[PDB]
Amino acid sequence: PVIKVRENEPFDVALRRFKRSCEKAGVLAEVRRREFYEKPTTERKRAKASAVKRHA
Amino acid sequence: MRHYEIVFMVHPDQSEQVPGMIERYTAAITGAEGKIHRLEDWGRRQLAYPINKLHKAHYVLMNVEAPQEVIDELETTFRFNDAVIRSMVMRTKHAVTEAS
Amino acid sequence: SLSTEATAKIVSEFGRDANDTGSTEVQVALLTAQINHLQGHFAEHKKDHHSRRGLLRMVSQRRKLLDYLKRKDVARYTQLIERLGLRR
Amino acid sequence: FCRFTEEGVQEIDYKDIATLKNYITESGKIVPSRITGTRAKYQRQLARAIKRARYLSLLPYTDRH
Amino acid sequence: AVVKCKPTSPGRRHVVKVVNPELHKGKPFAPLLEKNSKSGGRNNNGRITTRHIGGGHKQAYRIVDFKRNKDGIPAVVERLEYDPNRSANIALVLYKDGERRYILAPKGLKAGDQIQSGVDAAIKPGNTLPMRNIPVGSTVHNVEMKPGKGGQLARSAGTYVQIVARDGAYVTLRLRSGEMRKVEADCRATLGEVGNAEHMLRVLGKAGAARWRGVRPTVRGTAMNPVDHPHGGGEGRNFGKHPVTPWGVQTKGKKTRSNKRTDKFIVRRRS
Amino acid sequence: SMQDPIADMLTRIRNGQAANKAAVTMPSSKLKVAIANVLKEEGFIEDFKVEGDTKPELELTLKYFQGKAVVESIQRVSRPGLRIYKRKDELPKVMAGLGIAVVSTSKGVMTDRAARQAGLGGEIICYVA
RNA sequence: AAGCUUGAGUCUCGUAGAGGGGGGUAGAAUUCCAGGUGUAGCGGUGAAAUGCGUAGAGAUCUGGAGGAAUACCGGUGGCGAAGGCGGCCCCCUGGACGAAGACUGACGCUCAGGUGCGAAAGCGUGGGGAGCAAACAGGAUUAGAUACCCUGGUAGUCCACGCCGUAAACGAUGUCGACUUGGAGGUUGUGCCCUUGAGGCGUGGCUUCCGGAGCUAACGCGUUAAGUCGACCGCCUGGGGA
Ligand SMILES: [Mg+2]
Ligand SMILES: [Mg+2]
Ligand SMILES: [Mg+2]
Ligand SMILES: [Mg+2]
Ligand SMILES: [Mg+2]
Ligand SMILES: [Mg+2]
Ligand SMILES: [Mg+2]
Ligand SMILES: [Mg+2]
Ligand SMILES: [Mg+2]
Ligand SMILES: [Mg+2]
Ligand SMILES: [Mg+2]
Ligand SMILES: [Mg+2]
Ligand SMILES: [Mg+2]
Ligand SMILES: [Mg+2]
Ligand SMILES: [Mg+2]
Repeated sequence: PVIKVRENEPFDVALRRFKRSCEKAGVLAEVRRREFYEKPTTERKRAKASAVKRHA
Repeated sequence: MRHYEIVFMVHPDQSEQVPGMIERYTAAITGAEGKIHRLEDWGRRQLAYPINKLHKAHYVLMNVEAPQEVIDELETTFRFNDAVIRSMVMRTKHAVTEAS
Repeated sequence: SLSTEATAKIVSEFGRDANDTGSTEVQVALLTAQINHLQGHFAEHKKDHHSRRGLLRMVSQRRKLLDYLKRKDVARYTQLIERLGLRR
Repeated sequence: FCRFTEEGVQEIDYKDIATLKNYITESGKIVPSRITGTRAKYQRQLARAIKRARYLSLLPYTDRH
Repeated sequence: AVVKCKPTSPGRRHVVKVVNPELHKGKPFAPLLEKNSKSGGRNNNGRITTRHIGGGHKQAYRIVDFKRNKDGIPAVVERLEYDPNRSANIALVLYKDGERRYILAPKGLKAGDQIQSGVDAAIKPGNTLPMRNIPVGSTVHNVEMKPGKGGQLARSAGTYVQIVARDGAYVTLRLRSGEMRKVEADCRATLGEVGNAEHMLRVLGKAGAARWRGVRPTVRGTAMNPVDHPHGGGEGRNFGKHPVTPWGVQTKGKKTRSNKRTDKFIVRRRS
Repeated sequence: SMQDPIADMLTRIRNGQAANKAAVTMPSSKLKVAIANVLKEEGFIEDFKVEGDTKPELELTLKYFQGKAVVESIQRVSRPGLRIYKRKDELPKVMAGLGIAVVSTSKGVMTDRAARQAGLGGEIICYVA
């Protein structure tokens, strides 16, 4: 998320925008996922669990 | 004789040399009595990411209906010729004639 | 795989007065031709297992058809194998 | 809401840059069918087109490189 | 291909026959054949120079063409033949004007293959061309070090050399050992691998086969007497001495490259 | 495979009885038709009708007397896996007479009781109550 | 002996597909090699130490070299007999499914033995080797720590042609064929009616959840049954021993 600062715009606002962009990307989450190797089976199980949760 | 969508990129300095190349290619497909559907040259376009070191590339689009042999020959030529960087050879279906 | 024109030709060769299109003999012939076509592929691509299974199934079907023909009427069965080059 | 269905097209082409850029984010990452409201085959086609563009360097893999 | 023999005799047991049925059975070509006199590891001073050499079947020389000077002419493969001179196979090639030549057999080559030597030659295994026309990346055999000198690199069976860099006058070739070295782009080099990859799968089987090959038996220093070899002597088996040649030079790592000439052209040593 | 048609028909009938269906449609046969006729005679069903030239379809109208199914239990004893043949005196009496057995009798397919009356045995198809 | 189409097939147009096998190639990222800038620490954990680093590491920019896997799309998404299969593109090719129709006429089902396929790990020669990582080493931790944790690190993981033939190979539900109130959907098509607009009529194939009848020891399954029948097999007969 390459972010540039506009004229007539505060630093805090820019920071907030950057944060939003990051959130949109889901980079941190991806990193977390990749931090340790996941077995395919485990991933599948997780997905299934998520699907189950979705149903309410 | 099968439908073949081919879009290829050429070296920025080799844009002057490609009209001849285009004609050669045309001749090649005419040799095996294949069909040429459309040709669109997008010209020197700034790449989204630079390949090797070049930032601008000469884009050429071409739609063909030809036997396998000439396609293979084309591929070989591409592999050999460093002026044309890479090509996207593709299978298509029915008469595709219109660009843009 | 197998050309439409080729199939038509096969039908013309085998089926009675060309009006028939789903004849048993015709089907057998079609199966045989495709096997022959695919034999080279098999020789080349030795580990292609899914594809192999398909032709095995086809082969089985062909065999079944042949068996059906055999007890139904022998002579026509024999004739079919003669032009085909099928062993038994 | 699927735009492709509304349009009534056979194939989504990699030629049209303006349509494809609407379906990816700024960083160079594809937007899901669940957010956009797209049909699945159409989504797949779109993805393929995007990939083709990336290969041709029409639309980037990553925005920082 | 590779034939595991049925172990009838204890000799025939492990013998793995490398069998190429594509090879021509009978007489090799006459004018391209010459005398190969066996020396038995002895030099001008008649002394054994290189141990464990000599004997076996009488060998005849093949004038295999490594220079390839007939540019712009297509060459069609007449018939592939056996070579006792080298580990690699040889192909007799018919020329369009009218010439036979012995060339080193490429991997993707049988009987009746059209190849070309020179600059204008296209991409095909067996074609010989200067490296300044070659695309960098591919696998190459029968490689010259100097322009017009003669092919010296990758002439053993199954071998190949990948191209890694293009820097104008020089081109870096990553050798079979892994040692990257810069060669001039003007030198001739034949595209593809050598046409006997399975040669390494061969097992000689018995001492007899070794003898036929032309290799005399090899006595271990540790067996020899302390006069004969540094590793000599000892009541029973004793070795308490660092492994060395018959001449007392360490033979477990002691590097001996001191060429100092072509060392500038060497990019990176092997792993 | 479509191995037993009669059994299939019986199953369909049972299903109809369970799910309170007014009319059950099924592929038809001559023996099947005869069986249906026999059933009608016995009083289990309203009316049967076969319709179809190339693909014959037997339609069966079922009774549900006093808010409950008339055909309570309907099961084959003779089967494609195991055929049961019975002698004249060996013929069963299903649920002490209050209930019947479909028998393939050589003088026309009928009830076990009827067969007994005649003096003839055969294959005991189904047990109907 | 003679026949039929609905079963089972084949032909016409299509339908999507991580269905295979073979060949190319793309990107990022890690590792390493080389160089440039740079200086006091880096790396790791619960905290530390081993490690790496005053030889200049980490950091970081450029140039490469490679090996492998394909982020995002991606979804109880899809396809396959299963095992499984996800970058992209070509070649070869299997199958499925459907729509109108045409034709063959039971060609059907299952399968003892038999044959083929069969994750992983392993084994075999030959390759290839970036990461990861059994074993292995050191550090910790610990009463002890042959572990969990860290730093490392060989086989292996990757290909080539073979062997192996086992998995909780699991829908823990044999395979096929038939029938029985439903819904919410999703997925994949397709044909009419003025599509008068994304849509409407219904109406066929495919998969997911809830659940009626029913069933069961209940849990639950539930038109993809574990329901109502039929065929056919396969297997069980207390646990341990095994
Ligand atoms: Mg020696
Ligand atoms: Mg020795
Ligand atoms: Mg001695
Ligand atoms: Mg001495
Ligand atoms: Mg001793
Ligand atoms: Mg000692
Ligand atoms: Mg007929
Ligand atoms: Mg394995
Ligand atoms: Mg191995
Ligand atoms: Mg560890
Ligand atoms: Mg330890
Ligand atoms: Mg087992
Ligand atoms: Mg499994
Ligand atoms: Mg089991
Ligand atoms: Mg439920």
